[PDB]
Amino acid sequence: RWCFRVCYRGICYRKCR
Repeated sequence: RWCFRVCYRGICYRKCR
C-alpha cells in the first residue's frame, strides 16, 4: 500500500492508495 504524508496548514495527514 503506497502511503504518503501531506501537510495542510499544519495538519499532516496520510493518504494511502
